Order: sequence, then C-alpha cells, then structure tokens
Amino acid sequence: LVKNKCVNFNFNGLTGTGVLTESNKKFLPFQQFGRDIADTTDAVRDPQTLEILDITPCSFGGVSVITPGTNTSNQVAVLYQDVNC
Amino acid sequence: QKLIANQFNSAIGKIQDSLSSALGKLQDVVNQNAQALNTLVKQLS
Amino acid sequence: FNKVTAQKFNGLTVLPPLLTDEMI
Amino acid sequence: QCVNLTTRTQLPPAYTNSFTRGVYYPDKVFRSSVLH
Amino acid sequence: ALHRSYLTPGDSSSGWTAGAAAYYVGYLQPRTFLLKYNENGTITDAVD
Repeated sequence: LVKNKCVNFNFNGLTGTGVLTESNKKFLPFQQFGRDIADTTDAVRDPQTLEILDITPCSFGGVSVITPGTNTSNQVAVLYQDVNC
Repeated sequence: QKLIANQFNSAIGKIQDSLSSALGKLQDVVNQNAQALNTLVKQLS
Repeated sequence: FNKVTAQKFNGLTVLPPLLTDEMI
Repeated sequence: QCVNLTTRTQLPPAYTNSFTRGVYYPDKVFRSSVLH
Repeated sequence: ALHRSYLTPGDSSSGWTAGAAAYYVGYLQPRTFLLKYNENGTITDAVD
C-alpha cells in the first residue's frame, strides 16, 4: 500500500484511480468500501491490515493565461485553476 | 419625531424575530442547481 | 447567512465568485 | 436413527404482524448520514 | 431438542417431553425500501 500520491488501485476486485490516504471513517466489520451521496466510491478498507482509506480524484481542470495585451507586452502569468502548488 | 423614531426602532426588532423564526426564493435556486448536477452524475451509470 | 443551507471525479468544477462575501 | 413420534396436539395456525422487524444490510457498502 | 427425561415411556415414538418454546415465520416479497444510515454507518430506520 502507498499513500498521499495518485495511483491505480484494486482492492479485492474494487478497482479505480485516485490518491489514497488514511481515513477517519469507521466501517462496521462486514462493510468493505464506502460511497458518497452520489453513489461513487470514496473510501475502502484495506484487505491486508483492515484500516480505512479515503479515495480522491486525479483530474484538476483549467489552465488559464493572463495577458497585459500583446500591444503592451509578450510576458504572461498562468493560473492552474484548482491546484495546490 | 419621538413617536416616529419609536415606531421605526420597534419595526426593525420585528424583522429580526421573523428571520430568526423565509428565504425560500434563495434556497430553492441552490436546490435546483444541486438537483441538475446530481442528475448529471446519475446519467453516467 | 446562517439561515440558508464534492462530485470532483466527473470533471465537474465550481469557480469562486470574483467578489468575496466580505467584499459584498 | 429415524422414528415417527406421536404428535399428541396440533392445531390451526396462530398469527401476528411484522412490526417493522426483518430488515438486513443488503450490501457490504459503508454509507453514512444518508437515505438510500 | 427433545426433552427425553426419565418421567416418560422412554420409547422411540412417545418417550419424550416437548419442553416450552415458540417461533414466528414470515415470507420475503420483492419490495422497494428507503433505508436511513446514521454517521456510524448503521441502518437506524426504514420505509416500506
């Protein structure tokens, strides 16, 4: 198991892509993975060590270019629209 | 002037009680936009 | 502000308003 | 092994109602603070 | 479990006492339910 970086994963056949992290969720002993209000997986129980993991996506939206206008200058700034640098 | 000021000061107190006891026009815009999004997500399956 | 009251997987995103609530 | 017993009393069925009894977790999925 | 006690004929067909218990039986039907999950992920309530 590797955590805090984007990976493909498969736990016991439950398959996906995302950043796995340690979790505060408390599954009952028979429950094996968790879902949100939109019915998509967001948590999983590790089959080896029975600890709870969160899942989070890897797809992060716009890149936007900020310009003085080319009449004024050719230098620019760039916005990564939802990213922690 | 004193009567008119008292009526005004009294009337503001009623607004505060009414709001602390609705905003349906705003709330149902938020609800409509959440419904459209959850419906978009449901269409994937 | 008290009285009035996540799908990131699917390419859905929410953009901040230009003005913040403190500006309004 | 096997025998036939003398079933000395047997009678018409008695009845009662399932007062919201008989629900079970239908899936191995964790869901929380939600209606499904 | 029979109560084959010594206060009986001892034989195969009648050498037994019934004890004292009762049980209930119901049948499942295909149904739509709404289930309510609390913060601990337990089903706390339901609607038929």
